[PDB]
Amino acid sequence: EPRLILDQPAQHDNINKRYEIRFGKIYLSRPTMTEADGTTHAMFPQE
Amino acid sequence: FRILFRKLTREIYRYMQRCIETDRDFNLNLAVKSTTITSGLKYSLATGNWGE
Amino acid sequence: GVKYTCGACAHNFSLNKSDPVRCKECGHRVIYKARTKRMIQFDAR
Amino acid sequence: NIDDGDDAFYNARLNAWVTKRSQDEEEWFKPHPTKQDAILDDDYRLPGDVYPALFDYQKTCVQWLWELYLQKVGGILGDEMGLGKTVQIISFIAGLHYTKKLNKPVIVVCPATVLRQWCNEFHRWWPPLRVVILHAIGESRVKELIDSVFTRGHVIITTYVGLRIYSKHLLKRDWGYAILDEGHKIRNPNSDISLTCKQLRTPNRVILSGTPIQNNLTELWSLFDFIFPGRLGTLPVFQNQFAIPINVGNLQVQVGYKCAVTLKDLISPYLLRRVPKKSEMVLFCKLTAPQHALYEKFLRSDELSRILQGKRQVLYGIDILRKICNHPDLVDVHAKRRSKKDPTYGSASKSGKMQVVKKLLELWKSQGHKTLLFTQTRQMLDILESFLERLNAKGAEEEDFVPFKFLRMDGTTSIGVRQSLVDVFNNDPSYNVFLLTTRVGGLGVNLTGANRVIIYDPDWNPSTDVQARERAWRLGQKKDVTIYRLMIAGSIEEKIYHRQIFKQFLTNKILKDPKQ
RNA sequence: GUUUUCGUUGUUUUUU
Ligand SMILES: [Mg+2]
Ligand SMILES: [Zn+2]
Repeated sequence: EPRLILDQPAQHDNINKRYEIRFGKIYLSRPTMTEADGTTHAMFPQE
Repeated sequence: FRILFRKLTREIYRYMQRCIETDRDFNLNLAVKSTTITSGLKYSLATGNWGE
Repeated sequence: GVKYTCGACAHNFSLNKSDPVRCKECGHRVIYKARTKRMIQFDAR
Repeated sequence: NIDDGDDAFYNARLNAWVTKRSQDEEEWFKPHPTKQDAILDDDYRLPGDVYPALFDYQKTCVQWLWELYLQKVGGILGDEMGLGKTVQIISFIAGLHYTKKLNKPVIVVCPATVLRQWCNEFHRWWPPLRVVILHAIGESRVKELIDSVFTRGHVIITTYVGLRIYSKHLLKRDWGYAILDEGHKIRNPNSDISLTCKQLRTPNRVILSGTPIQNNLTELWSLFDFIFPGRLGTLPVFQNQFAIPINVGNLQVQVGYKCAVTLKDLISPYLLRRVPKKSEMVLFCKLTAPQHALYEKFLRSDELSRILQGKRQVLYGIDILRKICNHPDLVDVHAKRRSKKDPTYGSASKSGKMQVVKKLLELWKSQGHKTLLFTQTRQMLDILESFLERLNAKGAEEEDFVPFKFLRMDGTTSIGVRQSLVDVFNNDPSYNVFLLTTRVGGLGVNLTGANRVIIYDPDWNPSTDVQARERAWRLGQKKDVTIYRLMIAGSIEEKIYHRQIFKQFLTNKILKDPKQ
């Protein structure tokens, strides 16, 4: 469902203030485990 | 993922209504509760129940 | 006394209760308590 | 221990003052030995002892006090810091005691840091006034103290923690003139403040504090309640009248303008108002990459939403996001376990502010500028103390340098130390820098030695920073004073700083121009 | 100091 629409039908004279958000492409990242002290490292299954 | 994402697309609506009336300079990085698709999978794979 | 050894970098060392789990040179948080040099006796049967 | 708990102490001072003045009734009622008394009207003639010793502001303020006394009730006497408030009040009290118009004991409430001070001006300006502090001296013992504390006793002193130690036999009997030297420990209603304070039985009610309004007009209403019985209205009335309109605000201004000037005219004759250079440089540093990582990690977590929905308070989620801005190493679970026994807990350049700390402080270290380092937490003091000890080590190992010589003061130390350290900074060419943690420090400590000031973390109260700057910007400071604000851009520091600016506007359009 | 202090829900797999 790639369509997300909002509106403010009233005034702004009369108007459809149309907040409209369109979806797009996804992103895939390589495993990285991001330690809790900012010492981010790429994660290995053994670890 | 269908289930969890169908409860993902909607929390954008249920936050861009409380701010649309203020029409603030919404960050848009705070209405996206990203742990939406973490916990359903965690519970399904950990407890064993495929749902919520 | 209580000696410690790193993951695979072979760093040998010793933490105390003042520092977090972190191999001091390699920066490896998978550390291992170094084995005791103490003798263990067996029955060979 | 100057006091009049035992009548012997009273008698000695009384005799000494009688002999001093000498060269039917209570002798002091006679005029000055060499001049006359100042008769303002029939019921008020100030003794010649103190009347010419006052000056313009002081004289007209005692005049204001007498005007309120005649008009009955009282007012919140608050002006610029220490503008002869004590002198004015005691001179006025001596004025009423002089004309025999004091027919009932006077009560004065003061902090525990000025208890002996408040008894001192009584002793020195007006020895005829007897005085009794609310302590072991001035459970039966306090009852024999009560014996003849109303007839013999003239003025009773109380610490504003000590009333609820002996309130059983204080709030019962009637009272005359009432003084409270505390305008920031009353604030808004609904507290132990109202429980032990506003139950006093006397129209005469005066508060001595130049900073009554720092948070909101609810504090204004609660402070007006103590002096006057409600010339404005009830708390619901006070709110529904002008609370929202002032905040939101044309459509607000003009109606709001009149509704506010009405309040200004209603409360203006119930509280007096009187008021080198300074440089305010604010640096906007950025969050470091390890800081941004820990910022996003905490940013997207269950605990924040859990706080938002209501099971917890936002006060514990903005204290931890300020915990990371000071430096990354403060959001650790082992904080106490490595604070002072792990020399890597502090570190440098990870906070995003060490560099603008190292550079800025070393630009004065060789320049010899006594500067003020300011925090709010004693936990960050550990980090800035490890950092400065490492700086000391580096400087001492090499040459052509000088020890940094810091010190830390807080609630952990004792009330006895105070002035000593407060002094060792002014009167020593060494001891260049010292952290202060501007909550404990700012009660009036004299640190005119400082010329530079560093603000590290923004606070919540917009007022706590003015005393901080006043720790080096005292009245008539010897040399120019500068302020360097630390501010992490794109963080909660932005929101707080804008909030503090809005708060400054609040007290800068209510009292300056309601059209803003 | 004789004496002396652990538990459950749910889930899976099991055992002639
Ligand atoms: Mg069987
Ligand atoms: Zn290692």
